[PDB]
Amino acid sequence: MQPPYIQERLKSLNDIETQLCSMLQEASQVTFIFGELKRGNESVKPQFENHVKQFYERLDKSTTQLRKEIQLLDENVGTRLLPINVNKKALGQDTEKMEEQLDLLSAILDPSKSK
Amino acid sequence: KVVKPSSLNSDKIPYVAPTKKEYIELDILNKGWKLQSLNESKDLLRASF
Repeated sequence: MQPPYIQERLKSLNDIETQLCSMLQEASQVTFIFGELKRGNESVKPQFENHVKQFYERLDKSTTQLRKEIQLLDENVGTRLLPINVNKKALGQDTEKMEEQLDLLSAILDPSKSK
Repeated sequence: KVVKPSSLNSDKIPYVAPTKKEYIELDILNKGWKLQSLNESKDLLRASF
């Protein structure tokens, strides 16, 4: 599985597009409410301020968090996930495919474990 | 081919005397058309969203 850092980076990105979807939905409801506000029933007038404020605050902080994600693309070059060289796997495929084969021989060698 | 073109020549006609009668009706009729455009605007935006 992928190392820790990438998992929360993808979680944050997923939160970003879910917030964008919520912003689009709230745009839909505010467009809906403005229609009847123009039709001239004043009951839903208080809800308009709340919808506008929530729409703007959803638009702002989403873009703000996407700013942090692009800073993290620039800043994580060779960083947090530090290098490692303990045999490199493109070569070391020869080594796991050594080990497991001998393991099979052991299973073949002992007739009491073949059950 | 239809005709040698000299068709449109400048001419003068006076402006009709204004009154309350047609501008207030026209501007409230235009309010009416733009309230319809707002309605169609909201409906199209809702469908798109």
